Amino acid sequence: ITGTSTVGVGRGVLGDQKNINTTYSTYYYLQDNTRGNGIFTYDAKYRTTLPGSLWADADNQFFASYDAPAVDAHYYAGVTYDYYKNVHNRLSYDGNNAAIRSSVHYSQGYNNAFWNGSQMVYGDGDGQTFIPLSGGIDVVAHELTHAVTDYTAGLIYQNESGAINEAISDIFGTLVEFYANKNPDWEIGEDVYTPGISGDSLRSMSDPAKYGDPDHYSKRYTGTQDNGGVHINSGIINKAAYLISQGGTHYGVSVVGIGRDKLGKIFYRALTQYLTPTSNFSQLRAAAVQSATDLYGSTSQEVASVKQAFDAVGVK
Amino acid sequence: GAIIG
Ligand SMILES: [Ca+2]
Repeated sequence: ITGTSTVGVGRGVLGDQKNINTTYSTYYYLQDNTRGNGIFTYDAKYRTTLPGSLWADADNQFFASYDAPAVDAHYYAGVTYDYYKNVHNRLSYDGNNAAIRSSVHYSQGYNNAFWNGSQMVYGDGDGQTFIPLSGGIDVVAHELTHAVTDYTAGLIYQNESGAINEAISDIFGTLVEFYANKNPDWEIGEDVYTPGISGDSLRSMSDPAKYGDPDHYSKRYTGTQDNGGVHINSGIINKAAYLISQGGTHYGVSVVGIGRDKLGKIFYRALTQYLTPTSNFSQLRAAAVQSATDLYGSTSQEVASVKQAFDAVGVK
Repeated sequence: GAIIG
């Protein structure tokens, strides 16, 4: 909407106070004009019609329980925008400052969140498996990364290309969590998953097998559930990314770690310059090797570590 | 469905 840029204040899902960029015209709307062509957050009102209503508030204060998922969806979209712009020189998900739209309160007790090809959508969770999913910065950044993928590699959401698609989202969701630097880790969704159970998460990149996901190509899932295992076989790529960054020995193969920033540069270049809609795991290895070659040189430690990490997870 | 299946 047309109005003047304002700064509201509220509390997120985890009870933390934060400022949010709003727009004033009669009401204060969750419309952040400071980033690209705007970040817009909507109320789906427990229905499944999308996007719903642009979030309107009478006083620019967002401390109600009902407001909390909207505060975090709006704020963490801003953090994710900042990461892509400041770290990768990418202006929004399309590289041309496309408006970022998110809807919260999707459906009733909905235990998921997703990018739908047009916008982000967050359930509130059922209070047992999840609390409102926008409370997790890694969740927000994971799903916005699907938009980046849509505009770049376009990895088809099935089988190995779909597992790469998922892993790319887990990788950048985690790198955004480190960028924001609040309780960062190599786990996925820990801030919103199972409020009654401490220390768990949806997936682990450092040890995918902790939740039964494969950490080696020889343990890959070949069935048809989950679009051919896109959230299962992502563990093989997540483990390789973790090893590239942090190093370690895995199934007797040693990997020299090169750190998170170089991991992000290598995978961002692979995603935007080399991967295609049908890339498989072997092609991802080749794309990552070539990306590290471009950035650091064919004789670099970085290239050698990429090779070691894919060797360690059984991907040639 | 996307953060999980
Ligand atoms: Ca938990």
